[PDB]
Amino acid sequence: MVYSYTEKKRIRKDFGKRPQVLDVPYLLSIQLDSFQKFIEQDPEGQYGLEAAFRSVFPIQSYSGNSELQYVSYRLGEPVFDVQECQIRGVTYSAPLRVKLRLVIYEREAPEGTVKDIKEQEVYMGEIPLMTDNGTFVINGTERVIVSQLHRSPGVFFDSDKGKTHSSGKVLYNARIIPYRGSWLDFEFDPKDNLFVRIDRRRKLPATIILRALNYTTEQILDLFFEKVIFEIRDNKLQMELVPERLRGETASFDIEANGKVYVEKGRRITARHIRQLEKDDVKLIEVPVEYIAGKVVAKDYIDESTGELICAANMELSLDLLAKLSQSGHKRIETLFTNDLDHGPYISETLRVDPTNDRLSALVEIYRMMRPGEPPTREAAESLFENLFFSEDRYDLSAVGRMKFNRSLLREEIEGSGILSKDDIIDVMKKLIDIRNGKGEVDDIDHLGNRRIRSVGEMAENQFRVGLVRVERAVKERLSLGDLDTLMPQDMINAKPISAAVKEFFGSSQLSQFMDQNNPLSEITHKRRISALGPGGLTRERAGFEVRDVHPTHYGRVCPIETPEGPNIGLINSLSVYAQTNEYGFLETPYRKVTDGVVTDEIHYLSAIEEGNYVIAQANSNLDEEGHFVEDLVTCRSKGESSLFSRDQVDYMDVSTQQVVSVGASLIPFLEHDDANRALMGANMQRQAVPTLRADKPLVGTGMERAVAVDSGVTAVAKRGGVVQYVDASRIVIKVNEDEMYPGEAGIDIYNLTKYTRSNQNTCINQMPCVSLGEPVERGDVLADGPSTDLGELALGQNMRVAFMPWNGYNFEDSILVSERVVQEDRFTTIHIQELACVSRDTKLGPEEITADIPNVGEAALSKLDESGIVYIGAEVTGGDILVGKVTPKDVKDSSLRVPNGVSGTVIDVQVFTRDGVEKDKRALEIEEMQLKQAKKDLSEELQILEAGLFSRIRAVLVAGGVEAEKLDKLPRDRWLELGLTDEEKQNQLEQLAEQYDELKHEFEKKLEAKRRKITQGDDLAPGVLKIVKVYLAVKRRIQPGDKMAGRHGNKGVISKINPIEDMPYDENGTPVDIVLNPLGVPSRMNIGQILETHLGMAAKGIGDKINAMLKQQQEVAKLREFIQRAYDLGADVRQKVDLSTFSDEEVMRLAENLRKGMPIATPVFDGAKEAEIKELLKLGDLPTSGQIRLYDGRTGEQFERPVTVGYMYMLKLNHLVDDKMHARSTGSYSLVTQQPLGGKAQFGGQRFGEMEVWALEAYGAAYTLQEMLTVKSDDVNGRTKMYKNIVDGNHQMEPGMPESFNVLLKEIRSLGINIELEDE
Amino acid sequence: QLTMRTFESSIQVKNKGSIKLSNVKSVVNSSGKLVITS
Amino acid sequence: PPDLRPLVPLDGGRFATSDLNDLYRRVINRNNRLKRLLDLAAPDIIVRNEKRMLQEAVDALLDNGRRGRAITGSNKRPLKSLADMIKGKQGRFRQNLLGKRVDYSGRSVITVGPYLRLHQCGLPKKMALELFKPFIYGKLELRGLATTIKAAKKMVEREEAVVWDILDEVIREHPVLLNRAPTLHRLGIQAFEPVLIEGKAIQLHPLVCAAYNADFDGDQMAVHVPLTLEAQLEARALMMSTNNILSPANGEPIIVPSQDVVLGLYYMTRDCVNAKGEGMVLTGPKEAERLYRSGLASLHARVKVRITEYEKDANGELVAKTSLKDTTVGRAILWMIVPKGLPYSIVNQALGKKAISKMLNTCYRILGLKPTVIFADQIMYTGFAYAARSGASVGIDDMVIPEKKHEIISEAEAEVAEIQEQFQSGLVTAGERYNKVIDIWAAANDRVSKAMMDNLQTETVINRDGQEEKQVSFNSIYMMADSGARGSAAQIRQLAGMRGLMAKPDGSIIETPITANFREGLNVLQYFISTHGARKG
Amino acid sequence: RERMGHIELASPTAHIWFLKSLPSRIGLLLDMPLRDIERVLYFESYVVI
DNA sequence: CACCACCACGCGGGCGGTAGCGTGCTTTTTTCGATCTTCC
DNA sequence: GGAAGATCGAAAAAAGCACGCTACCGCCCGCGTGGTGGTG
RNA sequence: UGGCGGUAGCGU
Ligand SMILES: [Mg+2]
Repeated sequence: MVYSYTEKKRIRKDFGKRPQVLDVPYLLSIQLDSFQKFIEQDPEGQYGLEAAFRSVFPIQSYSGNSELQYVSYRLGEPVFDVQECQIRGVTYSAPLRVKLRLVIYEREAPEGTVKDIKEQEVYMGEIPLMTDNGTFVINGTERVIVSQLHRSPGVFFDSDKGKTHSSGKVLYNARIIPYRGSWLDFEFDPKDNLFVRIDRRRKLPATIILRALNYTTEQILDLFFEKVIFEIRDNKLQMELVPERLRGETASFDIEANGKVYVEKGRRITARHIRQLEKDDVKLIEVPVEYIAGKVVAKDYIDESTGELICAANMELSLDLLAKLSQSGHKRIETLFTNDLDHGPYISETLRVDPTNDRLSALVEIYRMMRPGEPPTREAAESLFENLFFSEDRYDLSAVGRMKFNRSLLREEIEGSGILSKDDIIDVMKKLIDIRNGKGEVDDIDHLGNRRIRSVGEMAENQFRVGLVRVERAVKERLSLGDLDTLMPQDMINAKPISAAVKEFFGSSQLSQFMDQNNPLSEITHKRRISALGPGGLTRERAGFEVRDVHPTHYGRVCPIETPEGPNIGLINSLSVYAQTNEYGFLETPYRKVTDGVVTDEIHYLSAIEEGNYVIAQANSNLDEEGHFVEDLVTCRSKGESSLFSRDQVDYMDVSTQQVVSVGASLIPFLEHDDANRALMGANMQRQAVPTLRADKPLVGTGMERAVAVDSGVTAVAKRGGVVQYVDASRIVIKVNEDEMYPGEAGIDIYNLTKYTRSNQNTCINQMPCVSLGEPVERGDVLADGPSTDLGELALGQNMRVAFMPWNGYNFEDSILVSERVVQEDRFTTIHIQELACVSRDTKLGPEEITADIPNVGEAALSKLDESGIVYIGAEVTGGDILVGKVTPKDVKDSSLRVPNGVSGTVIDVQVFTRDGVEKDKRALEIEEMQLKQAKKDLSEELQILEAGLFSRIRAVLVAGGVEAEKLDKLPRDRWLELGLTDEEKQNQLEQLAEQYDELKHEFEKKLEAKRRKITQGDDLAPGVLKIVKVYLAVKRRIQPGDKMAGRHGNKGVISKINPIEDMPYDENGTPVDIVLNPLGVPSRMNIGQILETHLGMAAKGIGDKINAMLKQQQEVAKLREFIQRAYDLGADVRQKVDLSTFSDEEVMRLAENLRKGMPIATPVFDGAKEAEIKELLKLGDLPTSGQIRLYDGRTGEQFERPVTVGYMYMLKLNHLVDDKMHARSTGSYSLVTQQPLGGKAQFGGQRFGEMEVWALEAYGAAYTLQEMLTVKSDDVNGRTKMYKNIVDGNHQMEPGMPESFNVLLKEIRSLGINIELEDE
Repeated sequence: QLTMRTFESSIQVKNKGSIKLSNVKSVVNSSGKLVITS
Repeated sequence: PPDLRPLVPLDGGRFATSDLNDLYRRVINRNNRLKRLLDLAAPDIIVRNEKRMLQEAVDALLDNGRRGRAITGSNKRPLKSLADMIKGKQGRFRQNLLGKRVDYSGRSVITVGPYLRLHQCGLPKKMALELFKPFIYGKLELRGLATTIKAAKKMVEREEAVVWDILDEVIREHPVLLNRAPTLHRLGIQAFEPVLIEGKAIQLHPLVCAAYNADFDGDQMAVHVPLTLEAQLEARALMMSTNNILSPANGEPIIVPSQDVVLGLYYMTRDCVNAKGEGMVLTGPKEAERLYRSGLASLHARVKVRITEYEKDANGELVAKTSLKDTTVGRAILWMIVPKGLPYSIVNQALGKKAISKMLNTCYRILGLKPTVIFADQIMYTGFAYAARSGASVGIDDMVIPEKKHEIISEAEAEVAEIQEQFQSGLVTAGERYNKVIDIWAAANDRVSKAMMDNLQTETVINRDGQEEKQVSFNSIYMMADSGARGSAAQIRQLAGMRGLMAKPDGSIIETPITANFREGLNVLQYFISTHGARKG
Repeated sequence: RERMGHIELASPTAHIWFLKSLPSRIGLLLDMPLRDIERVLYFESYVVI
């Protein structure tokens, strides 16, 4: 396979052994696909805006005279680009235009005749658009709408395992959760009676709903019970003998038939007698009369002679009642078949408990439960019952909801209605009864097949539907005002509800979270995040224990380790590498179909529900390259459990070893050698690393760095292939190839790299080119490196020479000893950018302005400020310095923006936003003119290319016609067009070319004018503010003691000392190590992947060192080729094959100079290098195989008694800096109510002496100290002043006084009707 | 340091010493073995 | 009063919410409407409705949402009533009376100070300067370098040279209270003597970390400055770290070596059989130290040295006894920090964690408190120094895996196959066969752990002068496990032997255990199974 | 911070704390069930004096 | 210069609607209608 | 020999749910009427 | 010159 241009620069050695069959898909596909489904036009109304419009429209007025219908919708082009939206602070959105038809019928003839049809296009708000990176730009800020893991709509049966009734009995219940509507629950009480609840309200007997459904008692008994006919023969009241009714009963009556005594009295029934009656096919059996008394009649029995009912339905029979029925002449009597364990009489008991006896009574009772206090009316009760579940406007069982409902009820139909029905409720209650009887099982609530995933598109569609129904109600009200003949559809609707709902969803939702821009890994993890804490879901406090557990169905869909450590553990998960979503919202994972033993290559995506049936093999299974498993007993999983299976019983094959883990977990080398907890911590802290000023590739990696870097939009990727026409530190111009040419286009791609722009975490975002002039490029090749990216590979940390040994207790528990060379080389130095805004508003007295001079200040203060009152760009500033000079009239008072205390840096960017109508200052004119110059430069380069082509064509025409090339080459270019040739078709084509040139110039100047007008169009602001000035300050943070640093295996720590270079341990060659780590951490925190990585790193560095030596001696290319080929060929059954014989003898030198700093190693997350491969690589580098060398003390110089582990490890600088945590206060501002010191670091505030600290002081003899904490330092203002004065004069004495908080509490209590006072006596 | 998640027909003598009985009333059976009626 | 319900300005032309003001306004509106209705001689229905609405408004002001639906403000949430500002965690009692924010306090991350004494803690210079500002002002005015206190601040914030001297003078004997965020017990806050350091991190003595339950991986501590004579006296006499030696919960000592001191003392107090300088006779511990520093004798050499030990008699003084003892060079060197009253039997052993704790307990019981503090500091210093000198390291070859473990695993597979075949025959039910499988897997894991431990503990077979000899191994993992510095039998067994049975979240035990070590490569199934227990914990 | 105010109510209103905080002080004092108490207070039934 | 557009504004309160909204915790106290009991 | 006393099971209501710290955003009436200023 | 709510993270 031929490597890409960016890959040939630095090929990473891969130690993977199992060939891959499915490439890693696009990481951000889950968001983009959902948004496309939301916004793309759909001929069928199933998803998105089209589906919402079809659900709402058409709109019918109150009277059948006029109507409004929807035809089509079109999303307009956004007014501002994504970068323009980010800079200006506006929301990236597109206008929504909808085609509406207003139809006015005939007043005289309402049968369907129409009078007027009016078509119009109306705007109904702006829909925010998702960028190419799956993010939203809301109010100029990047936001991510995470997916929500909620409960799928449908019917779910569960129970409590003895949680209630104190007896251990299970109370089964069933819930019908719709997508939009009311919740219906059927529960079993301790007394074995079925009850029904609506919206978790007061329960009612479960037969009330049946009665309200126009069902009589006889119909209910027929539906929910088996019927036995007690036909009255000449005597003995024989029945029909069904042997299945005699299973496991007490045979208190003599069972005889056909002269044979099958069973005698007092004999229990076992399988033998059941076999006997089954083989005898007995149908008529003599029955004692008393056996009738224990049964329950089924249907009402009336007397024909007297016209009166002998017996009603569903009550216990009696001797007198049966005698009266027999003497009445009813030779046929019906009864229920009820068993104590098989067919319980729950329905009959519920009916007996049920007080209602008619449909009207049941409806009235339902209305009374639903709306207490209101007068129950027949019409009101009927309307409420109809609208509860049988109306599309109130109840909506979604397509996935209907599918789950039918699957739970074992139905072959999937395309059902969105509303409930009598059959659905009857089947649900029958299933619950069967489950109670014993036939059936409860559903797993935490099962991933019972949980749905909602993405941004679904929630946006739901919010748009809410806004649409609000607008529909408004337009329904408006449409019935008459005089429709003179009104367009434009004024019928109002865009306020839709726009308000959209803004609330996209800006004020629990799932529209601030984008985490620490590094590309942070953004990737945030975008592929599933949170169960959204609206209509779980809560952080009442989550419980079971839901947070790792279900077996999480295999291949949810990362078992990537989860937050804290209150929301298990509630927030990360999508797996290969996991994707069904059309119904259920997660599915890929597998390889295994047919007749051999493993095929076709990929089937299996869901959680359907994966239980098949037996799925394992990725870590050895294959003989023929598709057959080398071992007969393969470890597989059948139904949520692991077991050994035969090689012919396997059904599916794992597609990869990274399928289980997510991207953050798969980025950790040697993960299988680390504890699960340590892997979790490493994955969590891998995305907290700030980017350094120099990206350093990981010496040991997993091969997923390229995918993470490319998929994240932090790097510039060539859209079309070609050659680098013009490379620069800020822009790249690529001349595209003729194959990818577009008609009527010059064919140049311009990439404007973002340089030093602050992120959401106040970090630095910078792009650096990695191409040169004339270098060919292809589609998908990287052109610039984003933050924490090196040559298209993710680079979160730096390679560090570490040594595992105790060093005088400076790495006691988890601390890190750092050499001074680390600070000298600025390896971990980072750049942080902070934005400060100065706001010039409109006041009642007058408008404040930004001006150069400031009252009552010296001249040196305004030295940094220009004549416009804004600090100079590039001017170094410190705490308290004036940034933007602003004054407010009272003559004026100081309101100028100042640098916060303890904040320094350099001003690198100033942005001025001016409201329309307000004059623009000199700085704003300068900024707009730089932007105009940049746009003009781009359009001008385009013009030069196009006009060069046109003039080449003109010269060719001239040389073909007049062959005056010698004269043409000595003339100004315009004269070529001005000159006229002889009168033929040549003159006509010359005139046509001149006209084309003129029209092209006109089009380009029109484009320039449009760009200039867009640049200075003028952005609006909040009501009351007329100007905004934002200043960006960039500062450099260097590594220092107290800063948090960690590896990829959860080995976090804090820098304890910056040791001098001469004091650090050194080897025989005299090279000191960079990091000293405590070995004591390894045995407890079981993360061996550290040491292995370290060893591997050493080997990698050794190889690089050798290459560097081969480069320092100016050796011939043949030796370098041979050595690099030998290094790449090292391994045992490695899938990667590198052939250096096809490198043209020049790319070899570039590869060698790239590898001279260390050959990168790719270690797959579960198919990595073994110890033998690492030892062989170390032997190739002429390093000890044990990985331990002999070190010497820097101070004393004596050799250490034992060899120590010295290698190279990837270190990460987490975003926990000591200068952001250190804080101290002696006396500052206080709260204006409680008179207590403020809280936080941004505002000068003191630490909180909480209740627990007070308890600790009380446990001591600390009495004066406690009084000092409570009164003289926090509340007592007079005490505070007296203590300050006494310390100033040198007296350490206190006056406790009276805390103000107690006075405030006393006043608050006295504000009620309660008197409280401090009595003196 | 605690936990929250919710997860004989004969008497064996291991040491050497006398045996004492407390709040016991018993009776000698047919075989002479003592059976306690407490 | 209005000041308790202020209408703060928003610096944009508008004001705050002030739900109390809104409720008062509603009550006033209802009262005024009712008064106007009464003055108009209203019919019964209208006055009844107005009175009911006024009563509801009064109830909402007194206790919003107590009876009916709570009044919703501009934020789509219930307004804060009078009762809401008294009760609850956010109420006045638990937020401004039982606990409150205090001046003269700061917060910063912690860092190990190995050079610090037991009563000392390292404080950043900037933090100390900010905290002790009034004291610096007072000292500057007393010594007369400034005329006004404004000049005092003007010398302070500019950081003149004399300001550091003043700050050093004012913190010479001024204790500071260090407290961790979870103050679970009494020892969560302790008094220390400040030592000015360069940086932004507070330096903490290692020996007090166990009292604080603090580790150096991002933890933060808060420092408070007592500013009265009484408070300084109780900080020095009650809250000082030297005073707290025994846990009030059970009386057990709280200051024990944990990680590196134990390892250093264990390495120093160990013996080989053929170390350099073995068998010589030394005049005392000083000669042993000189020989070790000169490289002539190894730290583990078994020699005979003359030592003098002091014993306490009935009258209370110390009587000396000089004798020749067979010991090691390291033990003789360590004897120089032991106080006089203690005997020599404490150091003439391997000196593990329990041995060090027992030696400290004996020193406390016999000598007192101050000698115990000095001994603890010297023990920590020596342990750190000799742990650094030892150069102990963890490597991939340290976790040796025995092949007998593989043979035992294969035999366990054979036994489980036999059990499965018996189950297929129908002679054993599912429950009993599962129990037998669990039992045999537990037995196999125990055998693997036993074989691995036997290999690890006595792997070192070294040659004496004439022939071979099997002694205690010097494997770094084994030394760490045996000395008690870090790790236990279970963790080392997981590292080198099989991980054993694992339990699925419902509580049951899976039939197939994790037969792969952490050194070896766990497959996807084993990692997925272990994630269940990890997530549960 | 210390000066308080007062409002003269046109009609008396029951204190919610002494009425709704179980056990009801007014109901216990009057020996009357709470339902009658807050159905009389909120103008739904008459009570004889 | 009576008609439209801008800002006070006033009382109003749950809002928007030709109605509901609510839906994954545990423990303690009240209470209230229904049921069995027992003696005046 | 049927209504107070005692029980009692279910329904409702109230109370609670660790500490310390860091960073960000979103919001802090209303609405829709009428008095009054501008105006074709 | 403050409060409320939501989100994410750190140390336990
Ligand atoms: Mg910690």
